[PDB]
Amino acid sequence: MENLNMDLLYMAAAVMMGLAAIGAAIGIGILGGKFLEGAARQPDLIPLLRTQFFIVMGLVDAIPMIAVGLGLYVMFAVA
Repeated sequence: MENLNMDLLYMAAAVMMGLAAIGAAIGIGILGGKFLEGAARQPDLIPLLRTQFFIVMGLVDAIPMIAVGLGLYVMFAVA
């Protein structure tokens, strides 16, 4: 318990922030990387809206999952 605790909690913010902050990061890279390939054809007025919606949709997905992992992690630092 007292030992597997730090394991679960720590792994919680590592798996949460790792998979989140990076889940979104990589996504923005995948989805964003291919998004432009299609938006390139159309003006940078309409697709720029959706293009941003995604790039941000990801850049925002970390801040929460990360702040949360940071909190749970802070606990690991001090129960």
